Amino acid sequence: ARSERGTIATYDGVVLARSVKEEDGTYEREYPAGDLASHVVGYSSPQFGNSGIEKAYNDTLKGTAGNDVTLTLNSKIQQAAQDALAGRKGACVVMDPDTGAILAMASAPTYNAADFAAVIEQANANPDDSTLVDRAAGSLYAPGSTFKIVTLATALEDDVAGEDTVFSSPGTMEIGNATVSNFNKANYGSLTLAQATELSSNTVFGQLGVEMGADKLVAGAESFGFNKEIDFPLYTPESLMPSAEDLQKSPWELAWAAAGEPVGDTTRPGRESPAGPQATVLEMAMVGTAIANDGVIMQPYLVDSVNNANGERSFSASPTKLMQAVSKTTAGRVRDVLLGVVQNGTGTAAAIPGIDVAGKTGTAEKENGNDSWFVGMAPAEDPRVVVAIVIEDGEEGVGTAKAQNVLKTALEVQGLL
Ligand SMILES: [Mg+2]
Repeated sequence: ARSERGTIATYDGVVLARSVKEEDGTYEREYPAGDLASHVVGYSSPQFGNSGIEKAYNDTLKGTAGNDVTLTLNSKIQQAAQDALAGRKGACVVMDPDTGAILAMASAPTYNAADFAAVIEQANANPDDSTLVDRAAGSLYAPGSTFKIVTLATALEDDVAGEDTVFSSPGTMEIGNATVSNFNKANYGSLTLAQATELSSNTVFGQLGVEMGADKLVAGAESFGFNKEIDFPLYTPESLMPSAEDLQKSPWELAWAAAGEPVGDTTRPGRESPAGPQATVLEMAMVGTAIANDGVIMQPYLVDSVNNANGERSFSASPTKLMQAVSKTTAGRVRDVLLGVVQNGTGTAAAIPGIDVAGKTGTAEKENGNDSWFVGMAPAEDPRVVVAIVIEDGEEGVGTAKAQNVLKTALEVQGLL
């Protein structure tokens, strides 16, 4: 109450939170950037406590004045991510695949950071109001066909199949005594594995899952970070995969997991492992960074530096490897297939004039619609940016269309456009 709490600002210097000395010599917290990165910045209140960065870095911010925290976020990329989600429910994460730095992290619906108290009040009055939910880091989603990046990468790494391997792609087929179906039950005839990735065929990926088997599929997902607790300053639930033991018992569950749908029956007493895959948007961005960065996932980070009131520097982020998902050769082969998705497949809306874009579209099944996903990277040959976006209950392909705008803004900011 008595001393100046430190500021929180973006990497390009937009102040998200600061303390100003009042009339009576007291200090009050100000949030002068409207709804820019609201969920990330969080709030600090003697009534409501803390959340976001205000919570995670409370000790350094509190402090003699407290220390100033500089985030990795770029305000223009952050705004583009928020604009992509405007009027929708969902989330968007933009990362630098070479460092793990988070350039944008947005959730929708959102709110003005300054108005956190009123928003908390509304949440209490209406348990259905989900504005305060951190969807980018804090929520698990079914990734749907975006997860095929993991299945494909695993199949190539383990030599289960190659890009040229041919699979039947019927509209529906029985696997493990129930049905796996292509989107809209489309019959594509025989497809190479590359073509099946371009068209996003569930029946091909289901068969590929059964062929590789539960042990390999689960190990492959774990190589990309599933079932690992990943350290992060904001609450991030562990992304989940079933045990190999559970998937072994149901070829149908295995086939759907390979296609990104978590169909494991968790209503069944006695089930030992979770349904999966279930992932955060951050995790799906990390999957993208593995493909972009020669197979290596860098540790995601949000704080670039901390500086004292003196101006001196007490913390500087050091980009660091988290895990090697696949080999450099495998990553490159997958990246080439994902370029095909955008050039010739379901991802054409992600194309950007003058820069090659590679990525994977996703549809995740819901009762009366779908969640719409895109994970992609640009420039395709040596990416400088990765974007993951989910639009809940979205029109077909909307995730890809919105990702285009976010990627374009990132490339403009970086000078490539
Ligand atoms: Mg074969």
